[PDB]
Amino acid sequence: HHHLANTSAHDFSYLKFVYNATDTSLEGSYDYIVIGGGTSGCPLAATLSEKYKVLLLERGTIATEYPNTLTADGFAYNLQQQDDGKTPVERFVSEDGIDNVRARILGGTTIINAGVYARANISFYSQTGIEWDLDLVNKTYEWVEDAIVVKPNNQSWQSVIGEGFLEAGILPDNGFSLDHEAGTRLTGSTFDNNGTRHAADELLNKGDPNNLLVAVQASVEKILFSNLSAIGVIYTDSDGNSHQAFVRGNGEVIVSAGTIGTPQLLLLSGVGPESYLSSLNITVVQPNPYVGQFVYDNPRNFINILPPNPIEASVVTVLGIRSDYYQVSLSSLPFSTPPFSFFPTTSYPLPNSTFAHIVSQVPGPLSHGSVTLNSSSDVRIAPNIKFNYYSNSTDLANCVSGMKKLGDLLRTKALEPYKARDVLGIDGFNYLGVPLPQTDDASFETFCLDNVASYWHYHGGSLVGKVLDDSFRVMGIKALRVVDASTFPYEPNSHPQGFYLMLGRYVGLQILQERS
Ligand SMILES: Cc1cc2nc3c(=O)[nH]c(=O)nc-3n(C[C@H](O)[C@H](O)[C@H](O)COP(=O)(O)OP(=O)(O)OC[C@H]3O[C@@H](n4cnc5c(N)ncnc54)[C@H](O)[C@@H]3O)c2cc1C
Ligand SMILES: *[C@@H]1O[C@H](CO)[C@@H](O)[C@H](O)[C@H]1NC(C)=O
Ligand SMILES: *[C@@H]1O[C@H](CO)[C@@H](O)[C@H](O)[C@H]1NC(C)=O
Ligand SMILES: *[C@@H]1O[C@H](CO)[C@@H](O)[C@H](O)[C@H]1NC(C)=O
Ligand SMILES: *[C@@H]1O[C@H](CO)[C@@H](O)[C@H](O)[C@H]1NC(C)=O
Ligand SMILES: *[C@@H]1O[C@H](CO)[C@@H](O)[C@H](O)[C@H]1NC(C)=O
Ligand SMILES: *[C@@H]1O[C@H](CO)[C@@H](O)[C@H](O)[C@H]1NC(C)=O
Ligand SMILES: *[C@@H]1O[C@H](CO)[C@@H](O)[C@H](O)[C@H]1NC(C)=O
Ligand SMILES: *[C@@H]1O[C@H](CO)[C@@H](O)[C@H](O)[C@H]1NC(C)=O
Repeated sequence: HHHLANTSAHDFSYLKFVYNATDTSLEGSYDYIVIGGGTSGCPLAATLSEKYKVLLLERGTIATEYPNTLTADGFAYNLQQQDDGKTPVERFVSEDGIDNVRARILGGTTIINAGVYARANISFYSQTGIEWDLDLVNKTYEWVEDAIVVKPNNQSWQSVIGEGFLEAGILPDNGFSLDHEAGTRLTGSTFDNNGTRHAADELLNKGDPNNLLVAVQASVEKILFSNLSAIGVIYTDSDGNSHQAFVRGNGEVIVSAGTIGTPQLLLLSGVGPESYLSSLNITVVQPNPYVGQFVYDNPRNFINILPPNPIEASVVTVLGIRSDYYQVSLSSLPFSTPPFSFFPTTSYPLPNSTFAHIVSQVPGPLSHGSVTLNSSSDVRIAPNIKFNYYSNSTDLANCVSGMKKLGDLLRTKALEPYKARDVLGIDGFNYLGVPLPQTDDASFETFCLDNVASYWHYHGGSLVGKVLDDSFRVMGIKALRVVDASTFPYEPNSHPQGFYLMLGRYVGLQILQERS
């Protein structure tokens, strides 16, 4: 941990090579075009710029425009803000009926997220069957962590929850560790100890400023194609005017537009299921039955306690990890207006005093759905997304196990001081919303199904093995890759930003190696 970042201002030095997409002088030929300035896309673009000319295209603006994205204290504010089409949080509702969000800003979801930083489960690499260069993976985690990851200071509520997880049997005690391993630990954070948010945009500072250009408010609406090869993109600016840019020689287009954005853009560009695209009168460039298939959202289930004495607000740093459930708790100020998707519907009761949100995440999940187009032409119209929560009975069984463990946690001496009534039972807590039921699995199953929310860690839609090869290339198409959370059908860990930050640079290094 010698290499971890320290407290420091958010580093916006990279703004010297950030330009409005209205600037037609950005149009032309590049070695690489990266679509989506997010978690994977920023480190990918910075890495390729070490040697080659890169254009990074991001549909959102710069985070300085929304200062509440730059502090831990601003987390709920960004979700509370109405979506006017320009804000950093884009609201959506899955076809299941569960409210959700994605980012629309340079730095992507790292600019709006809950800051938790973890390295992938070390079993993940061999589970994928990809021939990873594991030494390089680790160097790459260190390259991310040196810029934006701290060892968190003590926070009273996170310490209470960690003592509770240990008492409840979530063993062993791993102390401070970046690694996804069974037991209870303090993990890293991308909020520093002064509350400053650090994010993927800062990895642009590691790019070569002579080689990297970033266009913001660049809405990429189509991949252009030629042996079938990607050659370029069409993007529009904030005034609505169109622009073109191309790759040259042995260069490549990489889509880093997220679980939602990547499949949407491939489908709009004619890459996807042949009879589906034909149904819409979209000319098929490359038939692939899996584009926008195998889309996953790990369920979040939770209870809320209202202690009779105020608790200190925290960011999540203490994790209770089992193979079948990953648990945390956030302590928060009350909410005067709903932070969209924090609770899964807009009619949920809001807390009027300090509260602990006590959470369990289902691994995998095994349930999957799809991204499909709403508009056959307009990339600014959100696609349809369905997750099919709890369609797979294993997911439901694992939520029941997680909920029973949350019962154990509420029964600890660690949590006893936060009860309203000093009675023997967990009914001595005051709850916001639905409490845990009791004994028989059926009451737990109903609880899991009825009270599900998004964990916000959705993934899939452009999977390795379905849409991509083991080098992240789109099968059948030259000079086209995908690097972002669309690429895997299971989580790398409880909190995947660390993995997708690493993956952007790692695939960049693989591209530069493959090319030399
Ligand atoms: C509210 C919330 C809290 C979270 N908390 C945590 C946490 O604490 N820890 C953790 O590990 N994970 C957390 N996650 C999950 C994690 O942050 C994400 O899974 C990860 O950041 C996804 O990275 P990505 O590169 O796939 O997508 P993104 O980072 O969203 O990047 C995609 C980018 O592409 C841009 N874009 C999309 N379409 C286009 C287009 N057509 N043209 C141009 N640009 C386009 C988007 O604007 C965006 O900037 C959280 C997620 C959310 C939503
Ligand atoms: C953080 O501070 C320590 C000295 O306390 C130093 O050893 C280290 O290099 C600093 N880290 C970074 C990434 O700047
Ligand atoms: C780009 O320029 C337009 C005016 O042509 C302006 O309305 C918009 O806010 C600018 N965007 C950024 C990100 O500077
Ligand atoms: C990579 O780092 C992890 C800890 O994150 C360590 O357990 C593992 O042994 C390292 N692998 C290699 C090949 O260095
Ligand atoms: C902490 O952040 C604030 C901005 O919120 C800044 O005024 C202050 O200088 C920072 N503290 C340290 C110790 O760098
Ligand atoms: C596709 O175009 C054909 C005409 O070539 C038309 O008959 C059909 O209705 C169209 N379908 C859609 C969904 O536009
Ligand atoms: C680590 O990942 C593997 C799947 O490859 C799984 O067997 C194991 O349960 C995971 N461990 C935890 C603690 O999540
Ligand atoms: C587009 O989205 C809305 C929900 O946002 C839905 O009611 C409508 O049916 C969708 N249209 C298409 C063509 O899928
Ligand atoms: C649950 O998903 C797994 C995929 O790992 C599959 O083997 C199992 O058959 C699925 N069950 C249902 C009901 O789809």
